[PDB]
Amino acid sequence: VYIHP
Amino acid sequence: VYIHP
Amino acid sequence: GEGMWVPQQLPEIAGPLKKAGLKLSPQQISDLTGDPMGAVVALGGCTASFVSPNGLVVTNHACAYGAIQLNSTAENNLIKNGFNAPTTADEVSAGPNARVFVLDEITDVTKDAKAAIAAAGDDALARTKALEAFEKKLIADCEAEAGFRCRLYSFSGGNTYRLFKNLEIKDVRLAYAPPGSVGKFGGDIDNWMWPRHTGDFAFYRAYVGKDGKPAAFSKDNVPYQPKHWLKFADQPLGAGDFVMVAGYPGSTNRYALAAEFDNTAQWTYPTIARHYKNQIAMVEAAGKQNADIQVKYAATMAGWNNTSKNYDGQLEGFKRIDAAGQKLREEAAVLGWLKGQGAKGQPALDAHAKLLDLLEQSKATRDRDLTLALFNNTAMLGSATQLYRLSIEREKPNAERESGYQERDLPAIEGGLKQLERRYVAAMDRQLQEYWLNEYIKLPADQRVAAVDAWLGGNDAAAVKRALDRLAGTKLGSTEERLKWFAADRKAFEASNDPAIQYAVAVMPTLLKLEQERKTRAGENLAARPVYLQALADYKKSQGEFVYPDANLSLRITFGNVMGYAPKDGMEYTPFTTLEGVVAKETGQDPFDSPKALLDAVAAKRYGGLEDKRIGSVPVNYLSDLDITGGNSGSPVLDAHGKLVGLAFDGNWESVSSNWVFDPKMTRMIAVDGRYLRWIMQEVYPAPQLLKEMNVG
Amino acid sequence: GEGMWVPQQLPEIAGPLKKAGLKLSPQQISDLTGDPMGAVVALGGCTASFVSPNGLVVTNHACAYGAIQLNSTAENNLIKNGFNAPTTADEVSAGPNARVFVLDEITDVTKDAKAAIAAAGDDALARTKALEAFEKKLIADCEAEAGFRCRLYSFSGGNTYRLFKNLEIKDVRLAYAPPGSVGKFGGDIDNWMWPRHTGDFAFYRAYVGKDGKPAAFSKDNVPYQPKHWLKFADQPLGAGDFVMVAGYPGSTNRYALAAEFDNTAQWTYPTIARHYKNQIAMVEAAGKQNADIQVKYAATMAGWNNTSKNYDGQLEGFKRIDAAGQKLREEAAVLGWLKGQGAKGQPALDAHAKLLDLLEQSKATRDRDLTLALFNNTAMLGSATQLYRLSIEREKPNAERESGYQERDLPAIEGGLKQLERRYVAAMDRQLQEYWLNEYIKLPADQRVAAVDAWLGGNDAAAVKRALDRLAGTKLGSTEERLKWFAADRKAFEASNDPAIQYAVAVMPTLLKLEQERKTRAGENLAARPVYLQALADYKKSQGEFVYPDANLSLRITFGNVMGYAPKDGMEYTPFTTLEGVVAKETGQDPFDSPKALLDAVAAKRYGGLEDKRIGSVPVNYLSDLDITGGNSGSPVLDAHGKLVGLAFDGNWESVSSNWVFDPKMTRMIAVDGRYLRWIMQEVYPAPQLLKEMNVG
Ligand SMILES: [Zn+2]
Ligand SMILES: [Zn+2]
Ligand SMILES: [Zn+2]
Ligand SMILES: [Zn+2]
Repeated sequence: VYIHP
Repeated sequence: VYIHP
Repeated sequence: GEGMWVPQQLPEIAGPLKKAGLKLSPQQISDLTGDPMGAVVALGGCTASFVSPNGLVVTNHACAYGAIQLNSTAENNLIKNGFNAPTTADEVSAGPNARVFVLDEITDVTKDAKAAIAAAGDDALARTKALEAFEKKLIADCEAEAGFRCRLYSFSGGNTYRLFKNLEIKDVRLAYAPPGSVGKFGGDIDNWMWPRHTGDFAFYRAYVGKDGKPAAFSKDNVPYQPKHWLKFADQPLGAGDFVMVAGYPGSTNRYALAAEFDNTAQWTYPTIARHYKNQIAMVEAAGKQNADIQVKYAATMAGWNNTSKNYDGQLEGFKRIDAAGQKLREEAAVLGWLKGQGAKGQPALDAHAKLLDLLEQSKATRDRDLTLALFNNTAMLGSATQLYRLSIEREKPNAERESGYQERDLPAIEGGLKQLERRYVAAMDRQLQEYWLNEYIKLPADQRVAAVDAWLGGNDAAAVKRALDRLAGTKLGSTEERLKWFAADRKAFEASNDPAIQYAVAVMPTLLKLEQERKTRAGENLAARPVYLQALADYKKSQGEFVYPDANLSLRITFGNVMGYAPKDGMEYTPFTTLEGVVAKETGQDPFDSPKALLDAVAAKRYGGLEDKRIGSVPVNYLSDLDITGGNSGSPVLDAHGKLVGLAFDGNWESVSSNWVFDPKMTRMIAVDGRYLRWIMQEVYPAPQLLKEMNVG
Repeated sequence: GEGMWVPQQLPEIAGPLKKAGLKLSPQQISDLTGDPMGAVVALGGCTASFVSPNGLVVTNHACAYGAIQLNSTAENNLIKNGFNAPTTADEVSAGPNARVFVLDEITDVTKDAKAAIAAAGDDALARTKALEAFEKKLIADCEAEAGFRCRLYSFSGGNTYRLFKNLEIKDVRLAYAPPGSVGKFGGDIDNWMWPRHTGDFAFYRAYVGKDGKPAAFSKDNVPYQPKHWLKFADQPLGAGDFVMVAGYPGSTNRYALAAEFDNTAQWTYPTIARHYKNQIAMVEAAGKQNADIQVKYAATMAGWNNTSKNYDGQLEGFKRIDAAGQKLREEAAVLGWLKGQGAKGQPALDAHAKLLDLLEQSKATRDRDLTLALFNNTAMLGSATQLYRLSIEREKPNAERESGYQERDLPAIEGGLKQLERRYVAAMDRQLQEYWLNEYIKLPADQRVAAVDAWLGGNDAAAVKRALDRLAGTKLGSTEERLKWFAADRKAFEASNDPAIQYAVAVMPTLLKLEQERKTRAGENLAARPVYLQALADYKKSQGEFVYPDANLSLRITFGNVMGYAPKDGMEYTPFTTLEGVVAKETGQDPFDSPKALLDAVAAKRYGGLEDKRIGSVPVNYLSDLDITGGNSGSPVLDAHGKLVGLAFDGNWESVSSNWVFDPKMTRMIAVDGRYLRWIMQEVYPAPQLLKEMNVG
């Protein structure tokens, strides 16, 4: 999912 | 493969 | 779409055919000895077709495998390396039992057939014997003309009988096979799967004598000159395009009772697959230590792998589509629908009740019956029993001999005893005897055979290991001894001290009574089955559903269009594969070890004038919604104009359960594209002589 | 297609935007505070958008997952059950550090920024401090207007600097979240994968004081009234349709040195991935036995899963596309091109060499640096070291405090100390300390830290146990105690007998030295990086290729069209998934356990007026060739007319390597369809009030 790493 | 069983 | 249409239904599928895109007249497809249908042949278990005026025949690699294996040794393995006769003098025999059957005539014999059955009266065993007598007499009349083999086919449970008369070509020779890394790329991993990347083809040539009549193998025979042969397509086959297949599907079970389905799904298929896998593991381990075993058993192994995977697939497909529940539900609707007709529908209901009863009778001994049959199909027991039975039958006039043991059967028997030399290793067969003895002693008491207990004298490891050592003394492990017994008489068997012949003599009475039990049930089936199936048909018709008979090894036509399918939400299988897809699977290890010439040509984009623009490459395999099964391997795939665009070879994973319950969404043929045949023969394992012969060189 | 375009490149992409299908003028999109762009906000490790004049905000479930977890307990688990506020009074706070940033103004400050840096001369650390002084002055001036937060960004390696000013909303409340079996259907099995079936959405509401000015949480605050908000599409999205996304992607590394890629692929990603998986296993095992550990570590556990799996995916994609070779060949080309220019190429070559020197400096201590930073990131040692650093910084005038530790940072620090209450269990944290302690002991002598070796007093399991038994004595496990220390002065920390604080005090001199090394390195990067990057840019422009800056957490526009992709020969993913796909994945266990109302509505085909006739169902997710990354989660997906058609939420498996090397054929955004949002809020977990507010009910 493209949340912050 | 459709040879005879 | 769905439908294994007999050619006598052509009238009825004429408009469906034109709508799907066929551009020949249905009348031209009706001419079964004409252009192109007269090019399609039966191999006995596979289909093939003529592709040149000089007797050239194309089929699947999987179909020629037996013949390729017979001609292979550990030092010169044709399965691995391929085969290519630069001239016809270089062609080697496909074996004494290979055949090409070219259709001559079909006649309807239903009225006489069911009259002969009726004349037996209300007796089950006599009913079978009556049909047997009628069949033999009919075949013998049909076969009076030299060079022809005939076969009686029962359709739709005994509702129709037709006699096929075929020219029997019995000098078949291998002309070409690609290396097994092409013919069976992906091996058992890719078998019954798409995406597929398999160049599943091979070529035979058919021979006859100088007089032009059929003849067994002679260096003086010449190529048969067929009246009709197929031509490769000049138009590129694409997604959506019309395709049709004619060929010889073995058996379907779409009209079975639900109980028959439940029996197969819960007991038959898991039992067999289990036994097959066990034997695979055994032979696979011995194969690694011994290339003679590996090559001599490679055909048997391909058979166990193929069937056991197919059954695994079918079991999964039943779960995926609730086959159990569909059979249940349709059975309820037919039954419901029958009694809503009081007197009129009462026979069908009697018939159902009886069929049910025969299934129970059959179920009663099924572990015995199967274990015994598989035990008696090991090489030496199979030989000794078959050969003892022959000596018994030779004592009766030929008209009264059991089918399979008549004079017309002798060539096949003697040929099979010869071909076993290339498929038999004593050390390996010992372990399969052991396997089956072990499975036998595991059977419960009901389910045993008196004669086998007695011969074995025990139920433990001790008994087994004595039986094995006893049987090690048979002389039948050599071809010359098998043929000696092939001609010997009954008394000479009964005097013999050969341990495997002694077994055969000890059990024949049992086998004979089992045979009699089987012929009794079949005689009761003979009366019941057709009445019920006429009813299932009558109902399907009123539901406006497709009505065609279950496959029974006779000639069928299926048609439809090139298309993929959706195995899962969010995905689609495209109709084609390509050359690049082959190299992307390369691992350098069996079974993904393409020949270098193939890796190199694909790297340099050597497409040989065969690339299809719509896919950017030479196509390899494709999908379509035709309706095929076991026996259709090798069938020509014809386009809109009756030109050759491929060969049928496989089904996708989800399709195999369609043997019992047809699923249109997940049922596809896999075929090898004609252009991939040509590519391989141009760029990878060249055969420019055959290409030139087929006008594509 | 490829490109994370900054707003200022809009003139350059207006042609391509119209050809792809945008029907709005690019001028309308150029207005960043207008309709629709002004509806887009930063969260800001995520993106979101207003969708109501009364401050309602939509984003992903993954974005709101921290907020949802903060409001959950073992007995009342909103992650598992979902949350719905029927009235605005029912909305719960999303936590003290939740933010919505609404864009107010962008300003180019490149000239002044480069002047400030140039002023420092030849010293590397002075270069870093000069830029820091410039940034702090600039921000302080910008944040003079109350309620606003500012951020300085560097683009293309220091070639361009822009300041963004945002209205900073400080009171964000949770309004709706679906059950986690919808919001995160498929869990970590489906994460980074297509086919996907995930309803990744949730809603917040932004609040401000009655005066209109931003305020921290208060029952007297009222809904913010956005100038613009988005509207749902009235036309159905289909395959090939134009889409665009505007959002806040975090970072990409497409312009890296081949050596920086090599170290990331060989050391960084496998190292981190491994540490993350180790910690995941421990916490999973602990949560299985303890439902409070499970809920408290849920958000941490989602991040460790997401990032570890992303790294595994990148390492696989690098191998798929030979990324190591593409970087080496491309760099060879750049360096050759520069050498072909003598004089004027020399500075980029010098810059290249210096970046390599810096990479080498960094590598020398990479294990010590990483392991120390992670060890100090456990909850008690993270809290102690942060609190103690603050106490040191408070002794300086504000303008001179380290960023992160100024007055403007106090609200966040304090919020983090309270939030940790819901994310902390001592028994779990002790196992995390133990893991990091055991990893420190495996470091070689040259990667050790004196202060940690001393504090340990040994290199064996007994020293580790002692260290843990001593740290168990800290009182920092309670919120009120962390807040005491938040206000306490330096001397007080240096006096204390709390063992977590004594740890901080002992390591801090070392932490401070490492930071100076990072600042010195960064100072030389400030000189070398712009010079090398300008040269890459100039090279790619001379090649034709696309020039846009790496992601840097600022606002970007990407655009393209709905489409699937071909993972391998013979198959394609379709662009949409459907409701029946969700149900086909049902197992009744986590993570494939949809709510019962979803299973019923699908089985009953209740499509709620949202069915797309072209796919025969209600769409769930879709694929498109947009260029997004970490930080775009929650970004709105707009159609040809600027209407909401979905939310960005993931990438397919093959796409994730595009962070380093972009692969057009396999790089797709995964988005949740607006109709699926609406469907769930109709038939599954109902929110009639928000649908009416939006206003599609
Ligand atoms: Zn035509
Ligand atoms: Zn002899
Ligand atoms: Zn329009
Ligand atoms: Zn205290």
